[PDB]
Amino acid sequence: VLSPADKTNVKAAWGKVGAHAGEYGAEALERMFLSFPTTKTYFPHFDLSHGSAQVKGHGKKVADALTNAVAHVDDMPNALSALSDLHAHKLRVDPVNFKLLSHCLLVTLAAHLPAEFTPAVHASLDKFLASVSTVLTSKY
Amino acid sequence: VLSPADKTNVKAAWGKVGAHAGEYGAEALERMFLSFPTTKTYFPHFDLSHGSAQVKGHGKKVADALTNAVAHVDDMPNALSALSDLHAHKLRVDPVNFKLLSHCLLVTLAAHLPAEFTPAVHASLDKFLASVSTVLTSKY
Amino acid sequence: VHLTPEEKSAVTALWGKVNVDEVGGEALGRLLVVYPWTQRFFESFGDLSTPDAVMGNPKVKAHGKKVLGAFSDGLAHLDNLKGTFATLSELHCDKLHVDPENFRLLGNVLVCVLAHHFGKEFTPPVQAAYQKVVAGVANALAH
Amino acid sequence: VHLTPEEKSAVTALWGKVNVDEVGGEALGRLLVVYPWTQRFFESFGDLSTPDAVMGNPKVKAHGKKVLGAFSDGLAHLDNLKGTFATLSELHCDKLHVDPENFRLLGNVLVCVLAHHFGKEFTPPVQAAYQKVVAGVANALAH
Ligand code: HEM
Ligand code: HEM
Ligand code: HEM
Ligand code: HEM
Repeated sequence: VLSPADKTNVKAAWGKVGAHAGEYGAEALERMFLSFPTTKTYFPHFDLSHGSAQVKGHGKKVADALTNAVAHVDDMPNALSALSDLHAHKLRVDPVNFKLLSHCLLVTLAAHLPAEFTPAVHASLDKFLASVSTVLTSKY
Repeated sequence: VLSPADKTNVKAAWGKVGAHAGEYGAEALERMFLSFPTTKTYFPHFDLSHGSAQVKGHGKKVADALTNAVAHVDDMPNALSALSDLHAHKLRVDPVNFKLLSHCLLVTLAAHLPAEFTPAVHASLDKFLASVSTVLTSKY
Repeated sequence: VHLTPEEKSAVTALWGKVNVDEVGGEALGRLLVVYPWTQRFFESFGDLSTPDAVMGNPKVKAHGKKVLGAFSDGLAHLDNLKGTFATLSELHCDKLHVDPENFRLLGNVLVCVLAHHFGKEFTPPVQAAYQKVVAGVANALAH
Repeated sequence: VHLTPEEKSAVTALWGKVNVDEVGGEALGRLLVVYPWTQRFFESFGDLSTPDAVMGNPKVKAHGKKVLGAFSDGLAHLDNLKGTFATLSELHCDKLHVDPENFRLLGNVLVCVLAHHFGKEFTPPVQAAYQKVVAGVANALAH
C-alpha cells in the first residue's frame, strides 16, 4: 500500500525521467540479463547481446508500461490487467525475477539521475516497483 | 489481489472454523515459537511455555483479528489500520515472521480440519494470509 | 541437520507410517496448485489447469514418488545431506534453473501435507524437527 | 566468489575510488530508510524518524564505516569469504538475530549507492561482478 507522499515522489521522479525511458529500460534489461543469467531463460527467442534491437524494443515496451502504471498508480490492478494475465497466466514468471528487474531499474535510475535519486525518492521508487511487480504477479 | 472464488473459499473455511479460533491461534503461535525460535525475541515479556495463559490470550486476539479480516476481506487496509500501525510503526516486525506465522496457521488448519483443507482451500487460505500479512506490514 | 535423539526418533516413527505413493504426489500437486508459476517446469506433464486435473495426473504422482524417495534418502543421511543432494543440486541448478525459494516452498507444502495426513500425531515438536529436516534438504539442494 | 581476471580488476579499481567514510554510512542510512523495520536493530543510534535524521546521524555514519571496512576485508579475501566472516556471522546469527534476507537487502542498497556515486563508469559488467561479490558476502554472513 502506498501513501500520497511516495506516490507524488514517484510521479515527479518518472516525470523527470521523461523521454529517456526507452533507453533506461533497455539498459535495465541488459543489467538484469548480465547480472542474473537465470532470467535469460524467459527470452529464448531474443538476441541478448549488447546493443540488441530486440532488447531495445522490449525495454521501450517495459518503459511504456511503467509510464502508464505511474499515470494510473491509484488503480494498478485493472490498469495493468493485460500484463498481469500475460505474466501470470501465460509466461508464469517467478516473482523473484520481478524483484531482480526492480533492483536493476533502481540501479539504472541511480546511475542516470544522481541529483534525482534522494533516499526518500529511492524508497518511493522501491515500493512503487514492488506495487507494479505484485500487480503483474497477481493471478485473479 | 484476490478473486471472488478464493474469497468465498476462505469465508467458508473460516466460518467452518468457527468457535475454535482461539485454540487454533494459540496452537499456531506455539508452533511458530517452537519451530522458529527467532520469533520469540518479539515477545520478551511473555511466558512462552506450553499451555501458557498469555500465549492463549494472544492467540485469541490474533484469531479475532483474522475473523475480522475475513469479515472485511475487500477493505483490509481500512479494516486493519490499527494493527498495521501497531506492527509496522511500533513493533516493526520483519515480514519473514509474518510468512512464518501464516505457514504455522496453515499447518494448524491442516492438522485440525482434514476434510476442510482441500488443495483449492489451501491455495485460498495461503493467498488470504498473504493479503493480511501485506496489510499489516505496510506503512501509510 | 542437528537433531536431538528424541526429535530423530519422532521423525523416523512418523516417516514409517508415511504412505509415500500418495503423499509425495499430494505435496507436488499442492505445490503446483498453490504456486502456479511452478507449472512452468512441469508443462510437460499434461493438463495442469484445475486442481482436480493436477491431482489426477499420473505424471505428477510418479514425480512426487521420486521427490519423496529423495526426501527419504536425505532422511536416512541427515548428517550427509550436502553429499546426498549434490547430483540433484547440479540437476536443479544447471539444467532446470529452479529458484532455491521453490525448494523452501515445496518443503513447507510437504510439512502441510504431513500435518493433514497425521493430525494430532503431527505435534508442534514433530513439526519443528521436520521443519529443520526440510530446511536442511532445501539448503543442500540450493548449494 | 569466483571472478574473471577482468571482473576482479574492475572491482578493485572502482573500490580504490570509493569514499568509505561517506558511502558506508549512506548505504546504511538508505537501508534504514527504504526498509524501516531494520530500525528495530538500530534503536540505540537515536533519532531515526525522518530520512534527513537517518542520513545525518553520526552513529549511523560510524556503523556504516565499520560495515564497509568488513566489505573491504571481504573483498581482499574473496577466496576465503566464509572464513573471513565467521565471527561476524556468529555475532549476527546468535547475538543480533538478524534475518539473512536483510544481508541481501543491504548488499543491494550498497550496489545502488555505488551506482549513484559512479554514474556511467558503473557499467553493467561491473554491476554484475559487484552483485556476485555482495551475494557471496551475504552467503558467508548467513552461514
Ligand atoms: C517488473 C516490471 C515489468 C514490466 C512493467 C513488464 C512489462 C512488459 C511488457 C510491456 C511486455 C510487452 C508485452 C507484449 O508486447 O505483448 C512484456 C513482455 C514480456 N515480459 Fe515483462 N514486464 C515486467 C517484468 C518482467 C520480468 C521480470 C520478466 C522475466 C524475468 C518478464 C518477462 C516477459 C516476457 C518473456 C515477455 C514476452 C516478450 C516477448 O514475447 O516479446 N517481465 N512485459
Ligand atoms: C496474520 C498475522 C498477524 C495478526 C492477525 C496479528 C494480530 C495481532 C493482534 C490482534 C494483536 C493484539 C494487539 C493488542 O492487543 O494491542 C497483536 C499484537 C502483537 N503482535 Fe501480531 N499479528 C500477526 C502477526 C504477527 C507476527 C508474525 C509477530 C511476530 C513474529 C507479531 C508480533 C506482535 C506483538 C509483539 C504484539 C504485541 C502483543 C503484546 O504486547 O501483548 N504479530 N497482533
Ligand atoms: C526439496 C525439494 C525437491 C526435491 C527433494 C526434488 C527432487 C527431485 C527428484 C528426485 C527428481 C528426479 C530426478 C531424476 O529422476 O533424474 C527431480 C526432478 C525435477 N525437479 Fe525437483 N525436487 C525438489 C524441488 C523442486 C521444485 C520446487 C521444482 C519446481 C518448481 C522442481 C523441478 C523439477 C523438475 C522439472 C524435474 C524434472 C521432472 C521431469 O523431467 O519429468 N524440483 N527433483
Ligand atoms: C550485509 C552485510 C553486513 C556487514 C558487512 C556488516 C558488518 C558489521 C560489522 C563489522 C559489525 C561490527 C560493529 C562493531 O563491532 O562495532 C556489525 C554489527 C552490527 N550489525 Fe551488521 N553487517 C551487515 C549486515 C547487517 C544488517 C543487514 C543488519 C540489520 C538489518 C545488521 C545489524 C547489525 C547491528 C545491530 C550491529 C551492532 C551495532 C551496534 O551494536 O552498535 N548487520 N555489522
